[PDB]
Amino acid sequence: QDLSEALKEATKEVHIRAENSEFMRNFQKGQVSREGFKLVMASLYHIYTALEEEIERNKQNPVYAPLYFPEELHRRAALEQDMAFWYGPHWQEAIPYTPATQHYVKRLHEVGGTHPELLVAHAYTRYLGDLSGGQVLKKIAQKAMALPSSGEGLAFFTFPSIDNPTKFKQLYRARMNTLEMTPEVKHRVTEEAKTAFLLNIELFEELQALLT
Ligand code: HEM
Repeated sequence: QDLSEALKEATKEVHIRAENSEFMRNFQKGQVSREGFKLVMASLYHIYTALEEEIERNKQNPVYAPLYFPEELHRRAALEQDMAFWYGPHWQEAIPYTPATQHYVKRLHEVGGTHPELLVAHAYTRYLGDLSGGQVLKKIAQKAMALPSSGEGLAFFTFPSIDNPTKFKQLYRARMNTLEMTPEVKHRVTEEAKTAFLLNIELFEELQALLT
């Protein structure tokens, strides 16, 4: 069984749970506000910054190298533009760094620095979602908050270096399936992917509480 398929099957359950968190449920209904949107995007800024810092650290490591697509996938630059859009010229000192976000970042660094063979679980969880359902969330946000089709404020959800997300996704999956795999690695990667989903749900639960 290919890793790409093992991951999808192993996280399809927790994915349903994540979609139904209070925050994401409200979001889907289009009840997402500027204050709430800012909290999640600021948090993603920190998360992707940590994720990509670890990706760079392990770019030449075989347990991750085949998935090294900075130009097409990396989000930090886009999130920096979004931060300037939502928080202003001095966003760096204005954006929040919540406990749940810190917790996520902590695990990302543990994985990247100590268990790099599991980094793929975290890139899969975030990037493949962005390339698929993330496009749906993008439309919802635009409609809800009157964001321009030109893209301002939603750079995170825009991949200008990729013609077709569905095509790249298939490529990314194929490359994921070239990683040297053993029962040991496959089992732990799928487990870490479930943990990654949980970290996201915990972030969403925290943000909703901060909002209510
Ligand atoms: C309520 C918000 C969400 C919606 C509406 C949503 C919806 C979707 C949709 C429509 C797909 C494509 C289904 C398919 O190809 O069969 C997808 C895939 C995916 N989503 Fe989400 N999603 C949401 C939340 C999340 C969250 C919170 C994560 C974890 C950070 C996530 C990660 C993924 C991943 C990793 C995939 C790719 C699965 C695969 O093809 O292997 N999604 N999502």
